[PDB]
Amino acid sequence: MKTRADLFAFFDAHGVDHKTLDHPPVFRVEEGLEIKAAMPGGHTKNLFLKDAKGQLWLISALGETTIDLKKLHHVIGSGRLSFGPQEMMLETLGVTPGSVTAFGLINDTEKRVRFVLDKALADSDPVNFHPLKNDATTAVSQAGLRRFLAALGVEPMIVDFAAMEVV
Repeated sequence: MKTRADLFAFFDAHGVDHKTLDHPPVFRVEEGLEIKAAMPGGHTKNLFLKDAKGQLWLISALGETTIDLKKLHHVIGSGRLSFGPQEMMLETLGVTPGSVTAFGLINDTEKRVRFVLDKALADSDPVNFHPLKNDATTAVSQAGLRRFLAALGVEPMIVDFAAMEVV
């Protein structure tokens, strides 16, 4: 529901530094080399999940982190995890499949989505996410990411995915 301009206006009001590279959507490793070279820091995958108890989850991780979904419920204290329905992704994050992003939390006005943050991503600086669509990548400092989450009242559950521990 919120546009990219709404997101950047929210960033500016809350001190979230942002630098955006517009680019064609990336599917091949060949074109990925170019975005990673142009945008230092952590690059991400973002999974919209729904658990067997009905809770919606968003996991943001480094692209190279393996999320063992089938065993993650024992770590985060959820029901067994599945991918969340596309309609709820739109309703709660304002994005479509392929454009999932932690920045979609700006759309979760009723706080339906619990946020899980990869510890290796929490330690990265800067970090990179889609600005609500996969035809751009936006870099924010780690401090900016924390300002963004704090402004939304989102406290991340920080997960070491190698040790499968909340840290």
